[PDB]
Amino acid sequence: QTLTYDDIVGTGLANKCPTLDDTARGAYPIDSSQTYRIARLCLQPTTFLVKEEPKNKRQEAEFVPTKLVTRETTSLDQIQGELKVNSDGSLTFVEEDGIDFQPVTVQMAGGERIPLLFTVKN
Amino acid sequence: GLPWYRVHTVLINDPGRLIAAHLMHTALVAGWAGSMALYELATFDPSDPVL
Ligand code: CLA
Ligand code: CLA
Ligand code: CLA
Ligand code: CLA
Ligand code: CLA
Ligand SMILES: CCCCCCCCCCCCCCCC(=O)OC[C@H](COP(=O)(O)OC[C@@H](O)CO)OC(=O)CCCCCCCCCCCCCCC
Ligand SMILES: CC1=C(/C=C/C(C)=C/C=C/C(C)=C/C=C/C=C(C)/C=C/C=C(C)/C=C/C2=C(C)CCCC2(C)C)C(C)(C)CCC1
Ligand SMILES: CCCCCCCS[C@@H]1O[C@H](CO)[C@@H](O)[C@H](O)[C@H]1O
Repeated sequence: QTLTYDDIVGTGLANKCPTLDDTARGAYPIDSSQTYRIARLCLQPTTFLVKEEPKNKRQEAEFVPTKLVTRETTSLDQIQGELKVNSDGSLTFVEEDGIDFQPVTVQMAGGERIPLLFTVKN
Repeated sequence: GLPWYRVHTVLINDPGRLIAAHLMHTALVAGWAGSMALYELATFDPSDPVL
């Protein structure tokens, strides 16, 4: 029942991050003496907003919608890194490697194209 | 012969060609409206309806 490449190729699922059941409302214990890592971090963008640039700097600018024109090529995935337990009990993720960038072009109303390097590098 | 300012009077007793002339005029006016709108769209800046 596990899906293979040929089940997935061309469907768009390859650009989608995994989801968890609605039953996944638990808790993962952290032992401050154990070391941890994130074996896989996946980020799937669903919305790109671009801040408009107004002529009068008194007017507050807003984020407007855009149309993605570079197809299902946007997600960051296979990202891994150390997950530190800090002395105050907080956790710090330190990204080390992975597919941690995607060039993306979105288009504003009126046709202006906005390329960006969607990323979480370092 | 007809002087230059009377050439179109040949339509007076020709209903079919009068319709043809009226059709042609209608085509030119509708074509102007389309051309005019396209030219405006090529020049219109939509980014500031305030100023
Ligand atoms: C609505 C427009 C229109 C229509 C439906 C008619 C219809 C008619 N004309 Mg008339 N005519 C018109 C406008 C029109 N004319 C204009 C503007 C002029 C001055 C040039 C004339 C001068 C004229 C003469 C001398 C004669 C007719 C005649 C006739 C009849 C036969 C067709 C013909 O020979 O045309 C003639 C051909 C034209 C008028 C072509 C006009 C070209 C225009 C001015 C330029 C268009 C070029 C291009 C598309 C745009 C340039 C843009 C620029 C930025 C480069 C027919 C009833 C004939 C007739 O039956 O007489 C008894 C005839 O001898 N017309
Ligand atoms: C619906 C409006 C309309 C219609 C269907 C007509 C139709 C006619 N007119 Mg009349 N006329 C009109 C309005 C109209 N006119 C208006 C508003 C005026 C005052 C300007 C006149 C003054 C007038 C005179 C003094 C005469 C006519 C004559 C005629 C007859 C022959 C025209 C001809 O062959 O010209 C051919 C025209 C050309 C070959 C070139 C004309 C070029 C003009 C001057 C400049 C360019 C015009 C431009 C291309 C068009 C855009 C127009 C738009 C902005 C309105 C024909 C029945 C004649 C007649 O009675 O014959 C027996 C005649 O002597 N008309
Ligand atoms: C009862 C049916 C009927 C209908 C529906 C019309 C309608 C029209 N006639 Mg009139 N007419 C009629 C009876 C009718 N007439 C009779 C019995 C006579 C005596 C023979 C006339 C003599 C007459 C003359 C001399 C002229 C008209 C013109 C016009 C048109 C002016 C508006 C225009 O061009 O808009 C712009 C056009 C549109 C928005 C397109 C509309 C969709 C079209 C009508 C589809 C055409 C398909 C159809 C199968 C073709 C035949 C149409 C015909 C039955 C009217 C309009 C379509 C004028 C004209 O044709 O100018 C260009 C014109 O000069 N009529
Ligand atoms: C209600 C609206 C309306 C009316 C009543 C008319 C009426 C007329 N148009 Mg049409 N036209 C219209 C809207 C209208 N137009 C629109 C919105 C467009 C798109 C821009 C046109 C584009 C158009 C074209 C291309 C032509 C007409 C022509 C005509 C004339 C055909 C009958 C004729 O033989 O006159 C005889 C001519 C006259 C009576 C002369 C009228 C003079 C007008 C009123 C002022 C022009 C003065 C001055 C010389 C203009 C210089 C322009 C120059 C610098 C380029 C008639 C006067 C045709 C024409 O004039 O054929 C000769 C013609 O070729 N019209
Ligand atoms: C299905 C047909 C259709 C439709 C839905 C449209 C729709 C449109 N037109 Mg186009 N057009 C058409 C056919 C059509 N057009 C045809 C056949 C021509 C060539 C004649 C044009 C030439 C044209 C031009 C030149 C322009 C448009 C424009 C427009 C836009 C503004 C309309 C407007 O302000 O009208 C206003 C309409 C009136 C004020 C109607 C006046 C009616 C008079 C008063 C009637 C008087 C006689 C009547 C018999 C009296 C008795 C009435 C009785 C009830 C008592 C709108 C998108 C405008 C635009 O934005 O272009 C991009 C524009 O400039 N159209
Ligand atoms: C065909 C209709 C054209 C009329 C256009 C009139 C526009 C002026 C406004 C009305 C003034 C009224 C005076 C009427 C006086 C009057 O009643 O005349 C009436 C006359 C017809 O009268 P008749 O049938 O009795 O003819 C008398 C002839 O035998 C002459 O002797 O009409 C004309 O002459 C039409 C030509 C005028 C043309 C004027 C010059 C137009 C040139 C335009 C230049 C365009 C350049 C374009 C660049 C791209
Ligand atoms: C065929 C066909 C087709 C096509 C069509 C087309 C493409 C059309 C176009 C059309 C057009 C594109 C048109 C245009 C027109 C224009 C006009 C008509 C103009 C006129 C002008 C005038 C008249 C002016 C005058 C003046 C001057 C010049 C100066 C100032 C003053 C005054 C204003 C007086 C199709 C595909 C649909 C299909 C079916 C068949
Ligand atoms: C009916 C033929 C239409 C041909 C042109 C249709 C494109 S639509 C065109 O697109 C541009 C870029 O997005 C805009 O800047 C402009 O406002 C708009 O009119």
